[PDB]
Amino acid sequence: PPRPSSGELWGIHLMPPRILVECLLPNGMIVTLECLREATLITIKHELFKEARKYPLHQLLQDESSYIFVSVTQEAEREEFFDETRRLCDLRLFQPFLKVIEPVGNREEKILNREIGFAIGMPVCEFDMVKDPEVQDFRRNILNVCKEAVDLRDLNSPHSRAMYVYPPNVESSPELPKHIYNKLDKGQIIVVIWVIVSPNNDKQKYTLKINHDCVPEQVIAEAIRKKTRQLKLCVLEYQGKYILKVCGCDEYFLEKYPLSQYKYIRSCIMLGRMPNLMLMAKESLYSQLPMDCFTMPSYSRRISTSTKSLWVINSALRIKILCATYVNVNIRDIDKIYVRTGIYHGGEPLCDNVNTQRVPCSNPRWNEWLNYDIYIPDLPRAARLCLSICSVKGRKGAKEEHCPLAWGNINLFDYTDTLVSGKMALNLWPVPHGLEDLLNPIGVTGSNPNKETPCLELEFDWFSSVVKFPDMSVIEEHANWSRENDKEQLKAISTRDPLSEITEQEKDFLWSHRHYCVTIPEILPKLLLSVKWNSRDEVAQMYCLVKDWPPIKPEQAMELLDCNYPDPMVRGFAVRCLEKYLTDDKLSQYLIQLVQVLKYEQYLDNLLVRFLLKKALTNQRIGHFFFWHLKSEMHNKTVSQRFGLLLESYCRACGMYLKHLNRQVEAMEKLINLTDILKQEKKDETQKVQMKFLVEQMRRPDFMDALQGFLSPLNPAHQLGNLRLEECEIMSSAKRPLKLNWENPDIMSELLFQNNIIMFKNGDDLRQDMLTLQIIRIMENIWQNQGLDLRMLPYGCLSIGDCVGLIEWVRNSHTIMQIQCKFNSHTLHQWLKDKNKGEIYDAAIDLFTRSCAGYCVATFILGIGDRHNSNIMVKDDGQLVHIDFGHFLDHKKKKFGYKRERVPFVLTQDFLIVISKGAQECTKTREFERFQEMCYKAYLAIRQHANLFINLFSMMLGSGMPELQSFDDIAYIRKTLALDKTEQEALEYFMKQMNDAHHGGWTTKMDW
Amino acid sequence: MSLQDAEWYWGDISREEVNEKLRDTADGTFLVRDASTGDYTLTLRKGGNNKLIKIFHRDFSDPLTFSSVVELINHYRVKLLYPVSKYQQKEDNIEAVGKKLHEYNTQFQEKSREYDRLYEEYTRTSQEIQMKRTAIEAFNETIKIFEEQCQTQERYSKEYIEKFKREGNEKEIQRIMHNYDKLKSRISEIIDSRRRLEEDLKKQAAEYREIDKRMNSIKPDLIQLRKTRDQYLMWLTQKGVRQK
Ligand SMILES: C[C@@H]1COCCN1c1cc(C2(S(=O)(=O)C3CC3)CC2)nc(-c2cccc3[nH]ccc23)n1
Repeated sequence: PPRPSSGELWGIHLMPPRILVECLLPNGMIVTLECLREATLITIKHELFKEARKYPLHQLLQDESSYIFVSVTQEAEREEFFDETRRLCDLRLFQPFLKVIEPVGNREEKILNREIGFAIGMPVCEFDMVKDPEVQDFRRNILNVCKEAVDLRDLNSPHSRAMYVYPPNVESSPELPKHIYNKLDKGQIIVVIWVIVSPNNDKQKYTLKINHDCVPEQVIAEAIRKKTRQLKLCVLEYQGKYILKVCGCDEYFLEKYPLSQYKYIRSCIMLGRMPNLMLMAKESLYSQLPMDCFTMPSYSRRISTSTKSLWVINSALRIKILCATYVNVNIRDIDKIYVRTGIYHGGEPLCDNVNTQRVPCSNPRWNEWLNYDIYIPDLPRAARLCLSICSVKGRKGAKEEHCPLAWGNINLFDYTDTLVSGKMALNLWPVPHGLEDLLNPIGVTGSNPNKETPCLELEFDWFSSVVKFPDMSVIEEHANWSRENDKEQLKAISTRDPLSEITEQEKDFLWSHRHYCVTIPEILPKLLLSVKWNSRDEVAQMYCLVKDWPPIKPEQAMELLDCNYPDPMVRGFAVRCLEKYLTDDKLSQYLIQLVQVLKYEQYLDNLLVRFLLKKALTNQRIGHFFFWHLKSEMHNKTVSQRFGLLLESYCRACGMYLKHLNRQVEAMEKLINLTDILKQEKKDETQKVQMKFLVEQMRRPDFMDALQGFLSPLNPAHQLGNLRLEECEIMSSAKRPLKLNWENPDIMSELLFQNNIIMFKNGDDLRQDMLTLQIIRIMENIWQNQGLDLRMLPYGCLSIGDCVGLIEWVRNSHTIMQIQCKFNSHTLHQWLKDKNKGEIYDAAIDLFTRSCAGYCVATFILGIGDRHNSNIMVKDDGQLVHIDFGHFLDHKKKKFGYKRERVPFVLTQDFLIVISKGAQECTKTREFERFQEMCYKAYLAIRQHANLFINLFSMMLGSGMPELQSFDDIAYIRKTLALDKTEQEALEYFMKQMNDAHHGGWTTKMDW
Repeated sequence: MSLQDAEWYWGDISREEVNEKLRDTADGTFLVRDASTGDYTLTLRKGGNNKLIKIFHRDFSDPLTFSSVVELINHYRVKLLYPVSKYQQKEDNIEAVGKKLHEYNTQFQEKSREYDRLYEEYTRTSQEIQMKRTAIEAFNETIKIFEEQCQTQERYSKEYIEKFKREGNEKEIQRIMHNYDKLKSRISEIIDSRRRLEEDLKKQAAEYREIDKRMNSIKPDLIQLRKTRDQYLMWLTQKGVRQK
């Protein structure tokens, strides 16, 4: 299983300096050897074989070089230690013992499987043991994807190798927003190209005035001409002899994209910063690239250890609820227990929910056939049985309270299209915190891997043979047998948001015009919801329409991947649209969501998992976050098998990136252990004492080996070099997070950042903050592409485990309370004046106002936790930074019942004084009127992209957040964005909300 | 046929408030409300789903043949069986309802704070039990290895015990059995450490069942407390001055 802690032994976080080790020799002798905690296996083995001669039967012992050590790990695995350079403290031993053996089997494969198992935090061997044929088929069948991706990486070597390691960090469109192009002088970019000149490594700069649309090759050309030159200058040989890099990080310009399409350059133009690039030779980069080789695993050499159609089964649906092993209820507090069941297609029942008879707590036995108001041939391919054991107590009037105790879901047809038959044993799961509904159709399918839980016995119908779902040819068969005011209505429905009410009339209307629908392909989600899924007649017809259906924009396709669209045909169409239109930029932008909808998939093998894994294996920037989003959820037993198997195939084919990921994983495990000591054994210790322990520990060779010289999990283009130990600190707060500082080891760090600063948090769940910051980045992107420079500065946040995460530390930021502490209301403005004296004042007030407008809109829309002088920070240059978002949507509605939309960010006089440049009567100024306009524009820009936000949130319902559990929870965004209103009424609503919150000041121009 | 004072007409209430009312209700359960956009939306419970049937007026269907809403609802009253009445069915004034609201809101926060505490214990205990099961599976593997070491020592020493007895080397014979004693006593320490963990896990498994029982006991009492609190709040909202 996965290790209980990050400790050096079981129930010992850190081994003492010297430790006694039991050494079980191959001649049956046991030797107790005292070892240093940081001693390597090479050392220990030599010291053991020396001591072994002072012991009986030493004549049976071969040479020390013919043996290796094996022991039991914290993962309960017996691991063979082929890498004898490893340190005792780094072994993850359960008890301090080592067994001497002779290395057997496939050495190369055992080593790789240990590397994979380490990255995933689970032993690869556990998968081999699994009885389920779906699992063993997944493990075997996924290798097609692995092979394919590795082949595409050596298709045009070393270029295709470099394109995998260093993918171009580009926007989705070459087209420039007008506010970006206006910052260009005649459409020309002033770029600084640097050269590291041999042998002394000297830096020579060349300022170039090139066109924004210059492909990287053209940028190299002008630098040649500005150095040599035309009088002897016709060298076209440089095209394939030079490549461009960004100074201070591992971002390369390896692809023919207009320079302006590269995010670093596009950002440089917008901020008016000079792009500092680095010219280097193609060879010096191509020589760094190892040849990545995929090996077919040993399990691919092995195999996995009467039939009727569904449509020829002339009977109704019925399930036999036998009994449940037990339930955890107080017999005096509850009256009776029953099994609530339902037949679902996504989150909608296909027929009414059927309950068993009520029985005593002590007697969970029913032996009851439950009848479903559904004809067996009418059961759709994605149909599921959702059930739960519920308790009931009727003590107040005729009113009775119904509470779920345990739930479970199962696919009625399996991955091979076989309908369920015979007796079935299901271990049920605990009810998710905050869920009050008696069923959990959003929840995962299958038995709880924990067997010390309520087990419900079931039994399905046996039709004397194997019932299999009809083939596509058979389905296409059944489908062959069944004006202007309508056209304006169809377009009107297609514009509406994903969660807008659709009346039965509109459903009958959409289904009637199902063939005209093709003219407006974006109505497909609305049409799929009009289909009667419990009718094989309409479904067969829908299957034929989707088969030829025109492709839609990925932002629309992503919806058909949420829990409301479970049909494999619908999902297949969606995956094809992404394969076609989804850019690597957008895949990177919505990766949190795409990984989340993998949990909604009925089966392990599906088109979504293949598409994602393919892209992860052909783009290392995608591969990095793909791994980190899956690894962070590995502690969660509802997905650990699915995510573990997918992580195994990723790690088997990612090549050299596994070594880099394993260094990140080990750096992270050392940090979890360190903070675990501070939270437990050293919890009741002073800062001075804790810091003394922290500096003494970090100074250890094993700690310095592991926490220096690896890539940042926040951005793999960022290198974490030496730890600046004198800048590292445990924070004064109760959580005790870590501020870690690393030198940027890049040759030209000074042109980007000299130090990389990260807050390491162990204890608080950072998934919600990670999502919130991702939503802000998306909002910031929409705004820029609509021409609004509301500088948000969304810093990095990444969840890496169970309440473990990393937050990028923003430099020269101070909370409004810090500023005020070292007062009147002008204190903030004064602080800003002092830090931006002279010419640079206008820009600082400008920056503070735009970032201020961006945050007013974003926090209002999302309904994040109320803002104050401690969760709002400001940079020296004016840039506002919000931290610690907490809850969002309507978290407060359940707690206080007060039904309304809040204004988390109410601008104080302190904030108004800043925007008004020190003026009296701040709301009257042209500064405040410009700020108001910024807000109005920002609000409408997001409202215009409502479908994207509703979709992004919809793709998270099965994540774990209690304010993001149902569709009725996304309803908040529908109120704040006023989607059931007009663009004018919505703007009036946003204005009234600001007015009521600020007590006047918010005006407008009706037409102006 | 008042059409405003009607029991199934709820007017200005959202789709979500309707979904809460029609949760787990029987086929035929219904209510009418003002549309989300005058216009009226009828919501009918059919097949475990809530169907939205829009009501049109110009003087539901192509020719609107019904004079008023009550006439349309009563005609169909797949049939409009159970109307959700606006009759929940205590205090006459505002000073009494407020004093009761404050009493319930106080109870609600104490129970909620207790539930949250219980949930942290539930989660901590679940994790600890998982940690112990992995540790027992690790002791199991450790014991196997140590036992295999006895088998190996036995397999080898038998031939040397004869070879030293015929040689009368009593000192070397004692060396081998001192090692075997060291090995067997270690297996005893590992076995008893596994034993102590098995009883620690047995106790903690029981402690989990008790936390689970307590939480299933308060979950419906907390839900009902919130429902009464939200009801007293709505009453106080209604029996007070209302405007923009
Ligand atoms: C790393 C970020 C950004 O750069 C500037 C600092 N900053 C802070 C700074 C702080 C402080 S602190 O350091 O005193 C305290 C942690 C010990 C209050 C001021 N909190 C957070 C924080 C806390 C909890 C959740 C979070 N989600 C996002 C940020 C964040 N972030």
